[PDB]
Amino acid sequence: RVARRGELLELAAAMFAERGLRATTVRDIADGAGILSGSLYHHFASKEEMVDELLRGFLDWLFARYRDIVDSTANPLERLQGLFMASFEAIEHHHAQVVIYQDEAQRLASQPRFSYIEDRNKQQRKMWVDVLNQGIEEGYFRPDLDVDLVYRFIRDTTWVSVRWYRPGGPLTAQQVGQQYLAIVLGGITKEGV
Amino acid sequence: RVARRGELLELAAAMFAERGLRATTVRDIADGAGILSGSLYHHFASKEEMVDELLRGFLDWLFARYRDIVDSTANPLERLQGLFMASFEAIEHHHAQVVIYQDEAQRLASQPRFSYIEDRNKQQRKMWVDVLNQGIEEGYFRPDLDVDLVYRFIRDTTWVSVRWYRPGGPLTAQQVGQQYLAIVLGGITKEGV
Repeated sequence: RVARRGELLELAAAMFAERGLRATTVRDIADGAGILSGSLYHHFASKEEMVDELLRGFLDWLFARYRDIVDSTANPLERLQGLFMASFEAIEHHHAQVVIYQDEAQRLASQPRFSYIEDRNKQQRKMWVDVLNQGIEEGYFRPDLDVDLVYRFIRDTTWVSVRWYRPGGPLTAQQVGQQYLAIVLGGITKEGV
Repeated sequence: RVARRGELLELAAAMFAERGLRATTVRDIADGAGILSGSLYHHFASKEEMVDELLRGFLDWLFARYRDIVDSTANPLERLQGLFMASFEAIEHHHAQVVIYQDEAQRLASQPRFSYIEDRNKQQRKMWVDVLNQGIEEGYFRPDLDVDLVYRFIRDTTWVSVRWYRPGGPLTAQQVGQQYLAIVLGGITKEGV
């Protein structure tokens, strides 16, 4: 789930995601785990340190996926398809971490503890802009796309569904991602329209 | 700008949008306008009442636009194009209200004062689902689209750009919306790909 310490991190993540980081105290977490605060402090020095481990594990997992996808695909279309679907994998299997990132990363990024957030932000943009540029150059994508805008569109659409997606529901995040991807690639209009 | 009272509402909206509703006091607003709190209370009974007037004026303006668009377009493709662009008109010219809605509407909606929020939420969904259904039936849109999912995609993409769009920048919201719309309609892949 989180991309004894691991069990505690899982519980803390769920609580952070549901209630918000700042609204969650160490006492809250310790009580949730049915343990004393002193015992929780045998695993983590602070709630800030907990979020740090959560976001690091999440981003390390995600950018490892990106790497594997980039390495294993044969052209920019295959690559973009794989990279696009990775966010929905994250939504399905690392939901708490995704929600925590969405809700807290921008605020946290100004603290030295979380300097890696902007590092990864830069790395992800370069990744997307590179695949878009290569896809336009080789003729997989429309030639007059505004690459920065399409990057924005993709960044928006790969993660925006976490705001409404329900984990226990009928549609899986994968199915949502496949349909979202279909629109990104081919739009909603019929050929000839 | 806001879709003497009007000037004060403008100032309050900007402050609400920038700092958040709950973080903004009446004293803050009155000080911003260079007036006593008692004088501000000659226009509004509470900050809750201010937000109510802001969100009502905004939704009334927006759904009037929707109405005009529905009435003046000849087919579901034209209709969807017009309706889609209306959010970017809102982002450009009613930015504070859009941000306030995005950041506060879900929380406020449970209060009786704001019961119209869910009413409009239902009305907007029905609008989108109706144009999508009619477009599929008449052959403007792909036949096997999951209408509820495409509604979600459109709702997500029509408003998500307000999270990063900069009002003073080079691209206008209209240009962002036109490119977003182009992808929604025809995707990023070249014909044949």
